Parts: sequence; structure tokens; C-alpha cells
Amino acid sequence: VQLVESGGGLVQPGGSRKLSCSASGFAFSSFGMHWVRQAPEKGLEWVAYISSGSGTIYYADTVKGRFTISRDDPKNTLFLQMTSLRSEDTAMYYCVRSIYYYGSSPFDFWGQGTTLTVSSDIVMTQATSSVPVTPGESVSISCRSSKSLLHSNGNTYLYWFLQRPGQSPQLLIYRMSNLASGVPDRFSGSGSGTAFTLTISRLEAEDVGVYYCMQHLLTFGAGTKLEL
Amino acid sequence: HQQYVIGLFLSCLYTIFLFPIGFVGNILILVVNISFREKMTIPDLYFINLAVADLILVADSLIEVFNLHERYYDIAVLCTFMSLFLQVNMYSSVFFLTWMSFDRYIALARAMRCSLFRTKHHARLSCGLIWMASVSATLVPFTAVHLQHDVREVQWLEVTLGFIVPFAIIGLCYSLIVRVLVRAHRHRRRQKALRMILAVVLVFFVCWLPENVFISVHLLQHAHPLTGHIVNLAAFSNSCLNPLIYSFLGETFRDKLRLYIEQK
Amino acid sequence: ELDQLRQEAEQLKNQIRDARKACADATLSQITNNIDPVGRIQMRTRRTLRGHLAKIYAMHWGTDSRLLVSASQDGKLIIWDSYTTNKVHAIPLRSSWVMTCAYAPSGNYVACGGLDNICSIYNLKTREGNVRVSRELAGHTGYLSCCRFLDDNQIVTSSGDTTCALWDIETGQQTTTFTGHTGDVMSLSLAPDTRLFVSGACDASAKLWDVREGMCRQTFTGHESDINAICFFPNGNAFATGSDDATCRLFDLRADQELMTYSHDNIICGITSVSFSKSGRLLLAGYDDFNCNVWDALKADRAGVLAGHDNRVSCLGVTDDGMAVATGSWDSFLKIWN
Amino acid sequence: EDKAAVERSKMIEKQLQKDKQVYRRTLRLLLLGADNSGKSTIVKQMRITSGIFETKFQVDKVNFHMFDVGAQRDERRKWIQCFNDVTAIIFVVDSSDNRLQEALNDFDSIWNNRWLRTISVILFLNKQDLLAEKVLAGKSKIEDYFPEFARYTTPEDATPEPGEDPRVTRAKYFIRKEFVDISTASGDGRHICYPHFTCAVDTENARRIFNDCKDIILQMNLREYNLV
Amino acid sequence: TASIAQARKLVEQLKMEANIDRIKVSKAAADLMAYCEAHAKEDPLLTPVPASENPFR
Repeated sequence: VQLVESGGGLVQPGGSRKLSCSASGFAFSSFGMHWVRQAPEKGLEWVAYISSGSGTIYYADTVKGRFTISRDDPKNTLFLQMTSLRSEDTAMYYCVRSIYYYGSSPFDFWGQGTTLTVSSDIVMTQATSSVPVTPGESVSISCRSSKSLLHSNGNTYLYWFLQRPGQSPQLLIYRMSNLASGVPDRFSGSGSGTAFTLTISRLEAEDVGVYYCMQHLLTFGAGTKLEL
Repeated sequence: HQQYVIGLFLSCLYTIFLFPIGFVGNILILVVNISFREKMTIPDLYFINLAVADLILVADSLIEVFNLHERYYDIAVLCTFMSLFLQVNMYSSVFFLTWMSFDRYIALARAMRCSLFRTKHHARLSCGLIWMASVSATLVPFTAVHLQHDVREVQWLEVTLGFIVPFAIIGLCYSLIVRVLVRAHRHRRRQKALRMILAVVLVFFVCWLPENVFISVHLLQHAHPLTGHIVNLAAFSNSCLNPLIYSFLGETFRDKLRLYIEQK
Repeated sequence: ELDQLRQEAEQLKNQIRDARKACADATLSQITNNIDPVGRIQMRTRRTLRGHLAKIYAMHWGTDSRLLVSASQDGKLIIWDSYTTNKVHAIPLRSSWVMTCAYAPSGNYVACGGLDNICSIYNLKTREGNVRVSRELAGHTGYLSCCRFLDDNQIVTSSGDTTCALWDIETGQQTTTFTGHTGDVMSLSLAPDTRLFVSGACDASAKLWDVREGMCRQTFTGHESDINAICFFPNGNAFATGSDDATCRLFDLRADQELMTYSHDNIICGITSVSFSKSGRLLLAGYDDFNCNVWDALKADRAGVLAGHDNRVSCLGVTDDGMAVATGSWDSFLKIWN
Repeated sequence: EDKAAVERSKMIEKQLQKDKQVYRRTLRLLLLGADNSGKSTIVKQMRITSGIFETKFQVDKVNFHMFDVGAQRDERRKWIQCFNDVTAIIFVVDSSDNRLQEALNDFDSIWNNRWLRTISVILFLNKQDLLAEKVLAGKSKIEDYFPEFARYTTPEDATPEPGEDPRVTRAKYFIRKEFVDISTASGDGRHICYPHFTCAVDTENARRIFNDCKDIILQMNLREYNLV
Repeated sequence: TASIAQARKLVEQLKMEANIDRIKVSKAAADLMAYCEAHAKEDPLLTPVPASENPFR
């Protein structure tokens, strides 16, 4: 499994560019595709979504109409055209793998991404921006949502991401109770419907990074950092 | 006076012989096919729709018997409703016979390599489109005449679409089917089907030609009461005989009827 | 030598029959008068799963009680979300003549087999996102009739070549081959404790096996023609059967003889599937009559019927939770009942 | 969101329709016969431990799937229930063989089977080449096994191939008549036997199968359309 | 030669089946009835549940 994005660079605000990514090591056709931007010195922001099979397509109101997402299954290439660019649009863009079915783990994989520099939505919050900690013990990280994420189906649509220095975000827990594939037993999660908690059972120096909370009832939290 | 005697004699002959066959057979076809609607095949759709149309036509024929029309001539809306309903239903009967001839040709001469066309969803779409064509052919002349002004050209269209084109298609398709059957049976009981196919076309021709010949004469030219009664009865005899010769002169529907009798 | 051995075998059979007759100081019917009849049990088709092109031959609920794999003679395994009818997967098969399918207890794998004599293991959770053939267990000399997972690494399978076998999936070898049946083995049921399993064959007999020791412990024979289905009573001390002779039979392992037989004189067609409810009070069996009859396992009288199928009911299953009952038919529709 | 699950389901159903078209376009055939019969040579000459084999061949834009059952127990009481509702069963016998009574019993068992009561049988009286010189030489007499042949003469409706000794025609038609009487005794008109004098080298085997399948589908549609 | 071996192993299997112990059918029936009655309150199919409880409808 490997996702590598291409493009980026320096483009004037009145210019345009096409970000391209090549999918390798998995059936790109069956995986849904999301674009997530990481603007400098701030948290993640969702950009656009294209369903598997070039079906349902969504854009964030901040970029609705301005951007268009295209998919090419046979070439395993994802495309995203930016007709016009503003100063605020500068950010590092990720290629987020996703597949949806009962028991799946969407947003499990995040691509390396490329940095693009230029010369109502659900609001969530996190308890603290930073939390000093040391390895060898547990800590608690919590977040809140504007509206209850417990849908009538009987589950909460929330996910947790971990972004290490120089590494793309990694899925820790999905739906508040299911650990990702490959994640160790160092993490756990629980909640009541409007406030959720991410608990690390035993911290280690290799997990240094910032934690993001995301809902899919897409917007991300302010991000909580751990200072060792 | 003997004119009236002959008319009443033919009326009682019809109500004794043909009316029971028509009404009861169409009702029975509806009942049997509905009882096993889950397992219905493509032909059963066409047989169901044709049964509905012929049942309404034969029910209508009771008004023709004993000349009961006068009780409904006095209300304009009822007049138009009855006339257009009879038109659409006879158009649907003739069109469903014409469509079954072509569908049989597809199923028998092109039994395979046409599985991509014969689909129960397509069968139901085609039934809907046949009803649509019937309604259109009945109404468009009507509204056109109403706006502009029984019209000569309207009845010419009636004769064409109701006998001349349907019969041409029926004859062509069943001739092709008969060629298929004669070539198959010459090599590798099948005469039952052959004489059934030669019987349906004959029944259609005999029962519909009189009225259309009468209408063509009238167009080229009231004052023909007995002839009108005779041709009307001959036309209704088609809807009366269709249930028998199409459903319970063959083994499959008789099997389903025995299943209906036993299971229910 | 052969005649003397036959005489000794007949003496042993006579001893076994005498012991069983001595143990039969009472029959289930007399004892079960102490409990109230279940009464009329009516179930309605809550769901109808469609999408299979041809006859459905097998199905198996997942331990989660929501997903269920299904097999059809057109060469597809479809995993359904019974709650919503979503098709979670659709697995194209190498051989279209699939006669069985199983769901791994962990939910990671499904298995299937048929006239190809190979039990294919499918990995439902691989990092490529697709469904991949993890193993192709070959070695049977006849068609596969049934298979059930013991672990993610162990699976026991029945074959038409008279043999059941236990397979180590990782190594792809037969850990132990079970022999003793004389006709085609048609179905097997794995005990709740997973140490014992019982399989019925085309002979009249259903045999109990011990996977650890790999040898038959006892045999049951109270059937006329041919056993098609077999299920373990939830307690694990009894198992039901279904035969072409159009009757069910309830056996007991500890008593080692028939306890009850379920049949009405107007049922004259073979039984294709059998299953128990969560409490074991209801015995559900699918018939060639196009319908499934619900039997009171204790009182042995019909308590209901599930007639909403248009063709032979080939498979039948009850959720581990016990909420619903699935059924498959040759008309290619699965229907959840409740 | 569970909407993406519905999208996945609908892509699956689109694929199921796509291969439903193929499933309904193709005609399936079951191949039977004893080891003496040259069914293996027949399938091998189809110029387009394991159980069922498969051969794919096409004749005049319509394809066929022929299923030869391989490694199985000699009994077929159960696995032949699967092959219900196939288009036709191809039965191959060694006419030159004496095991002819065994082949007759096998055909009786197939014909009278309750699950194959609607499946027409394309009967290949295979290996006419061996039978011809077996009769011509006279080193063996068919009367040894079927003494009724001594008081049997070729029927009036027989059509010997251009050029044939009377004895070979008599013998082949006697065997064919044995099989045909077997078929007709229980034949209720719901399925038909199509005998053919075939040899594994004959290239018409595909054509004969195609013609007989055309007739079988013709009769199935004729029955469907109430014409019988 | 070889048939004797199969006959003798069949005899051994029958001997083992004879040596196993068995209980009175009355106790087996009592055990099954007790099992069914103890769990009769946890079987949805036995006692119908309200539409609000079952997850299908």
C-alpha cells in the first residue's frame, strides 16, 4: 500500500494547477477518496470527497465550485483541479484512502502529500491544545461536538488521527470503540454521545505527535499535542 | 319484422354460446394468473393484459345485446366515457394480439441470442407502452376533431390501426413461426402448436374482418341495422373466443388451472 | 476368518442393541408431558435478500449475528448486512458448483466448497481491500458437502468420498482424516465445546467423532434412507437429523440412542436442512416441499410453517443471538424470518 | 455515514447485473458416460485430485459451458441434483463394447431420475468406427448379449449413411433402438432423447449439440408460451 | 488377506462402541427438558419480542 501525490509548487492566486496522485498496492477502484489539507501552523481541513466508482462527489463550502475532483480508475490516478487560488488556500494536501461497509475502517491510510504554496459545517472542540506527558504511563484526551454523533442506527461517527512529526496522520480508533489495523494496545476510547475521550494506556517515545478528532455524520478538531 | 327476429335470434345465440366462454374464461385466466403472480412468466403478462381487455369488451357487449345503448345515450360525459373506453380497450386487445405475435416470433425463431431483450421488466414496460399507444390512438383523433370542429379520416385511421396493420403484423409473425415449426418438426406432438397458430389467426380474421369491411363501405358511402348488429357480434366474438384458444386450449394453462383447483 | 469376525461383530451389535433397549426405560414423549406445549409459532419475512443469479445452496450467519455469507450455483458468495440488506461483499468463485459455505467464528474468513473437491478459504480482511483466496485445501477425492471453522487456522470438512477431515489452514495439510462412514458424508455439525462433531452420511448412520483423538466414539442408525442435515442441540449433548425419508430424529450422545422423531404422514418429501433455536425448544427443518416446518423439540408437534419460498429450501440457519432465522431456496432468494 | 455502504452495495449490484447478462446468455451442459466412452476425447477435440472439469466452446455466436465430472465416488445419487435445470445432458456410450447393458442401465437411471425429469438427453452412441469393423469382421456376435438381435431387422424409417453394409446398419440401429425404447417408455413429453451416431474425431459434435440445444430451447419456449 | 484386516478393525470399532457407558434415557430427556425450560426466557423465536426490541423491525 502506497499513495504518492504529485504537483504543488508556487502558483499565483489567479493561476491554476492540477494535483495528481497514483494509487499502488491496493484496489483503487473500490476505495473511496478524500482530500484533506494541512495549512501551515493549524489543523487539518477536509477539501473534497469522491465515492468509489465516480459516484457521489462532495466539496467543502469554502471550496465549493472553485475546485473540481476527477477520478480515473483504470490508471489508478486521482486528480483535483484548482481553477482559482487564494492566499488562505496554501496547505499540504493528503490523499486519504477510504472504503465503507459494516465493520470497515475509513480514512485508514494517508498519503505523503504535496505542499501547495501561493505567492452549516459541524463544529468540534478539544479540551486542550497541548498536554505535557512522559512515557510509561497513561493519559486522557477528550473532545466535544456541537451535536450528538450517535445516529439512530446506534453508533457514533467519530474518528481519531495521530500525526507524528514529518508523517501523515494515522487512524487510531474509528467509531469511538474499534481500534485500527496494526495499532498497538496503547490506545482506547469511550464516550457518552456528545463528549468523547481518547485514552493512551501506555505512552512510548515513538508515538510523539498531535491528535485530531474528526466526525463523519467533514471537519477536524483544533488538535491536541503531547509534549514529552 | 323477420329482420328483428333474426337479430334477436343471433343475440340469444351469442349470449348462450359465446358470452359464457368469453366472460368466464377471461375471469378464470385472471384468477389463475393472479393466484401464482410470483412465478409469472413473460407470456403471462401479455395474457393477463389481453384477458383484462377482452373481459371489459365482452362485458360491454351485453349493452349491444338487446340494444341497451339508449340508457346511456342521454348523458354526454357518460357517452364519451363509454365510447373512448371501448375504443381504448379494443385497441389494447388488437395491439396485445399483435404484440404477442411478434413476441412469439422472437421467442421461437430467435429463442436464443435474444435473451438480452426478453426480460420481465421489459415485458411490463411493453405492456405499459401498449396501453399508452391504445390511449393515444383513441384520444388524439378525438381531441383533434373536437378542436377542429366520426370524421372520415378519423375512421380511416381507425380501420388502418385496428385491422389492417395489426392483421398484417399478426399474419407475418405467425407465418414466420409456422415456418420455424414446420422446419423443426420435419426433423428431430408439435402439430398441436401448428394448428393452434393457424386457428388464432383464423379466429382473428373472421371475427374482425366483417366490422372493418362494413366501416370501409360506410366511409366510401344507418340504414343497415341487421348488418351492423351482425358485424358487432362477430367483432365481440373475437374477445369471447380469445380466452379459450389462447389459454385453455393448450396444456400449460390447463396445468396451472389444475394446480389452482387442487391447491386452492 | 471372515465368518468368525462377522459373528463377533454381530455379537457386539447385539450387545449394543440390548444395552440401548435396557437404557430406554422411558421415552421423551412421556417425560415431555410435564411441560406446556409451545403452541402456535408464527414468523414473518422481515427481510428478503435478492441478488443471487441461481439456486442458493448454502448460507451461514456470522458470529456477530448480523452478517451472513451465502452461496449459489452460479459461482458467487455474497455477504449481506441482514439489518439493511447491504451487500458487503460479492466473491466470484473458481468453481460455480459450490455446495457449502462457512463463516469463520472470528469473522475474518469465509470458506466454501463443492463439486471441485477443494475447500477454498477467503480472507475478508486484507490490506489491499479486496477479498483474496487465502488457501485452497485439496486432498478430498469427492465433492465437499459441508465445512465449519474451528479457528482461523483449523477447519473440518465433510466429503462425498465417505471421509471427514480436519485441516490446518496455514500448512494446508490434513491434521487427521476421519473414516468409518460407508456412504457419502452429507453434513457435519461442530459441537459448542468444539471438541466433538457429528456427521451424517448417505448411509442410515450419523457418527460422532473426537477431533483431538481423531476417531469415532459412537454411531447412530435410527434412519431409513439418507441423512441430509445435522445440527447439534445447544447443550451439546444431543443432535438432530434430517433425511430423505421425510422425518427428523433427535439423538442423545449420553443415552446413545434415538430420543424422538418428528414427522407427519402428509409430509412425504426429503429434508434438506435442520437447525435449533437458541433455547433448543424449537427444531426448524427445511423440506423439498418449498417450506420449512417449526417443530416443538420436546412435544414433537408442528408449531408453525415458513411457506414463503418458491422452490426447494436448501439451507437454513439461526443467529447465535437467536433473533432471526435465515433460509435459502433454489429460487435464489434468502429470507430472514422472525 | 452508512450512505457510502449503500453506494458500495449498488456498485456490487451493478456488477451482479453485468454478470447476470452473461449468465443468462450462456447454455450449460452436463457430460456423462463411462470410462470406456470417449467423452474425454470429445471434450478434448472441442476447439473452443479435482472434481468437475469445464470446457468453454461457442457455436454461431452462442456459447456453452460443458461440465465433465471427474474425481468422484462411483455413485451420483446426490451430486447430480446440482445439475438440475441445465440445458441438456450429454450421454456418451461405447457402441462397440459386453458393457452395453451397463450403459443401458446407466441411461435408465439418468432418464428416470426425479431431478432430471425435465432435462433432455443428447445421447452420443460413440465409437461407431470400432463398431463398424467389429460387426464386419464377425469375430464377435452381438446376439451373445442381446439374443433378440437374431430376430430383428432394420426399420423402414432408418436412414443409413451413404454407403453401408446392411449388418452394421442393423447393429447400430438395434443399439439406438434399445436406447430409444428406454427413453420412450418413461418419456412423458417433458424431455426428449436426441440419439446421434458419433465418433470422437467427428467435428459435427459441436454442431449437433448446438442444433439439439436449439430444439430444446424451442420446445421450452413453446411450452412457456402455452403452445403445447 | 486384506479383507480380514478391515473386518477386524470393524470389530474393534464395534467393541469400543460397546465398552462406552450409557445413561438412562429418562435422565437424558429430563436434562434436555430442563435445558429448554431454563433458557426459554432468552429465546426470541420462542417468545415473540416487541417490535422495539428486535433489530429487523
